[PDB]
Amino acid sequence: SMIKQRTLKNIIRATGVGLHSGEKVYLTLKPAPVDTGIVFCRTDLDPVVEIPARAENVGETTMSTTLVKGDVKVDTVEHLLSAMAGLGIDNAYVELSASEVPIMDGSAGPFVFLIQSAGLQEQEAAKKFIRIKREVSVEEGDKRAVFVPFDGFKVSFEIDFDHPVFRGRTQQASVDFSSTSFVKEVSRARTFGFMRDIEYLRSQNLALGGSVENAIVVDENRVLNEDGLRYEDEFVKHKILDAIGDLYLLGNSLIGEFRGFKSGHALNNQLLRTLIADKDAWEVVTFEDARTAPISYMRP
Ligand SMILES: COc1ccc(-c2ccn(CC[C@](C)(C(=O)NO)S(C)(=O)=O)c(=O)c2)c(F)c1
Ligand SMILES: COc1ccc(-c2ccn(CC[C@](C)(C(=O)NO)S(C)(=O)=O)c(=O)c2)c(F)c1
Ligand SMILES: [Cl-]
Ligand SMILES: [Zn+2]
Ligand SMILES: [Zn+2]
Repeated sequence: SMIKQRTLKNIIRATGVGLHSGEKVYLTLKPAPVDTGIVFCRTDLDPVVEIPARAENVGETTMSTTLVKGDVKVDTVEHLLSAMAGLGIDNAYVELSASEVPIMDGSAGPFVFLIQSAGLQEQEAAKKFIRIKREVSVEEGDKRAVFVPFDGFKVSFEIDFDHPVFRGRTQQASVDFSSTSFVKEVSRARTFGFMRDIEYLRSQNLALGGSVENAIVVDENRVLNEDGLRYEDEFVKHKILDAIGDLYLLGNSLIGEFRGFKSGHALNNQLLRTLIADKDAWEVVTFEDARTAPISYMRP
């Protein structure tokens, strides 16, 4: 059959804390109708404030991707959006009782598990993809983010940390999702930060909730997490996870390839804004036969 839009089959609930705010937050994922997209809702406010997870609503990009509307914000959407992109969720309401998505274990793993436990539901409408037709590149300083045409979905990333835990390590990775599993090889990669910075970050109301329980905490010459890493290249794989979530602010899955060099949330969003504006570089496509498409999804 055609590749169909997907929503949630059952309501999902999670409790956690914001990485940056440290605030306890209740998260509720609900089914939504066709062509809704992913919409965040601050249900602690009355009336609620609803913010579509779209590039035009990105307001701040310091230490996370932040959605803004009116006077209010939804912080740190990127790991949840990465899970939703990886599983092919088109339509959902994401209710939050506070300004920041819970960090969980620092990865997209817990979201992926909660969603796959509830199950997905295909809907009677064709799933829309954005296909890259022309290269689109943005740079600032030594940072670069590029979309190139590609029959599939592929993400590559390079980091370059002048730090003894990173020098001599795997700081480049490329993941082609026709041959590598998002769930198994990307979703569990945790966020990371540096112990040196924590007093400074907290002085700025950043990382107020961060610890070895929800992040890889890197000290001057060692990783502090006594239980170790999930992947030898967990740092760069997390940057790929971040990129997938930031890219999903396009509002549809991509057919194409992303390459990032020291990119971060700010430049990811500048790439999306440039792509959207460069309309002859992309097109919206659907697939009447899942068998012939360049991307495939597991059963809902
Ligand atoms: C932002 O635009 C995106 C476009 C596509 C994907 C995407 C689509 C499908 N799949 C599943 C592949 C596969 C069944 C799998 O991973 N099973 O576990 S596979 C290796 O068997 O082909 C992915 O992973 C990732 C995405 F994340 C983002
Ligand atoms: C106990 O000392 C700590 C020091 C730092 C952190 C920490 C963790 C994550 N982050 C966000 C990373 C980043 C933007 C991201 O994952 N965004 O989605 S990243 C990898 O792209 O730099 C931070 O800023 C800071 C911590 F928890 C504890
Ligand atoms: Cl052009
Ligand atoms: Zn991250
Ligand atoms: Zn153009």
